[PDB]
Amino acid sequence: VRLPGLAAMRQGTRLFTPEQGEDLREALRRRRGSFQTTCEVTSETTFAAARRLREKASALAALNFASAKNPGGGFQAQEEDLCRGSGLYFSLTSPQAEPYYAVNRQSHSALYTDHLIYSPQVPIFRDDAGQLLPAPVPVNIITAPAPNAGAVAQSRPEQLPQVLPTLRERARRVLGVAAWMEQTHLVLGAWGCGVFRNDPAGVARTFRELLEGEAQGAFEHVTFAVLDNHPQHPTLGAFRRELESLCL
Ligand SMILES: Nc1ncnc2c1ncn2[C@@H]1O[C@H](COP(=O)(O)OP(=O)(O)OC[C@H]2O[C@H](O)[C@H](O)[C@@H]2O)[C@@H](O)[C@H]1O
Repeated sequence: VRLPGLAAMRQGTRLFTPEQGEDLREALRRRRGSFQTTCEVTSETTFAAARRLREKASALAALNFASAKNPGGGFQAQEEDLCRGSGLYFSLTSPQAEPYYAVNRQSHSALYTDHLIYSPQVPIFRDDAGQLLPAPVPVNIITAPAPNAGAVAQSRPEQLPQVLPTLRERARRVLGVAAWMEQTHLVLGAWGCGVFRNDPAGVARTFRELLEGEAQGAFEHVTFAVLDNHPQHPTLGAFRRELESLCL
């Protein structure tokens, strides 16, 4: 059996190549200035925030903190959760999307490449607790690996100064894909700040410079769903301070 919605999701999954980084920056240009973007930082899981925003949102995308070598990352982690409660993994393994993992496997570097996976209308089937929803809710998803900072530190430390130059260059492509497919509502988060070991305050600043810069106004509403189980909330806190300008 195939679960409803999946067939059309796999058909519509498209790949964005490194050479299309130019056309993705033009897409930001055409969307810049469209809304008076309002912004918020919540302690939600990516899918919880998505469902919350679903009703009011015209076009709703979520960012998957993906692995660069395995669909679902080989399985705590956000991509592992997206795959338990939705249709993601059937879209990430679609034949058309395989160059993303193929090239990244040859890559030789823990910075990875600038392939992205857009998956339209990914049904969320289950809530955080693992219970089925009375009906599935669709959410478009953008898949991009943040550079593995921890793998870099162990293998090519001469590459550490390019970690942030990659995170920026790549977060601009994510927002590029999102403007490209004319999304109104984004759920972002602490991309690369767990298993991949980048600093949260660094990632959060990156996004900020983008949303007051090349992507200022490209989106109606951007939610940072940072799930942070620790009592003193380090990852979450960094996103609140570094984004307190934009949520006011
Ligand atoms: N369901 C969730 N929803 C929202 N935020 C979450 C969630 N889970 C964790 N966070 C927060 O997001 C932060 C980072 O989540 P991480 O999963 O490490 O993504 P990465 O980009 O660092 O690593 C990607 C690789 O790790 C995976 O294995 C992939 O398969 C790849 O192999 C966490 O600290 C949480 O605060």
